[PDB]
Amino acid sequence: IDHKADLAVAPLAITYVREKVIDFSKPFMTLGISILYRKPNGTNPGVFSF
Amino acid sequence: IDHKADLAVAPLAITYVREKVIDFSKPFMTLGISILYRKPNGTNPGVFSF
Ligand SMILES: *[C@@H]1O[C@H](CO)[C@@H](O)[C@H](O)[C@H]1NC(C)=O
Repeated sequence: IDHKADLAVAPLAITYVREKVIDFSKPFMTLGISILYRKPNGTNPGVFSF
Repeated sequence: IDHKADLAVAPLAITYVREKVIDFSKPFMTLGISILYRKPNGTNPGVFSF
């Protein structure tokens, strides 16, 4: 909003409050909230499972 | 570009060449190319099946 620089090449989410005053370019990447989970580790088999 | 119309909400890509002559907005959804294929059915074979 002041003037010490006119570029900021860093992940800076494009949002309404950040768009009211700042001016943004086209998005060069896409984001999104997604879950994370311990994958199925394995069968964990006991040979005496019979 | 003739100004005979105004805001035109419809499918319209944000490609480079189109942006050269007209202005755009921030996209209201994002999409790409994806594989379309038939659901598996399961008319399973002979010998192998048993
Ligand atoms: C399952 O049934 C449909 C309708 O007969 C058929 O088109 C398809 O080939 C069968 N199997 C597969 C590969 O989905």
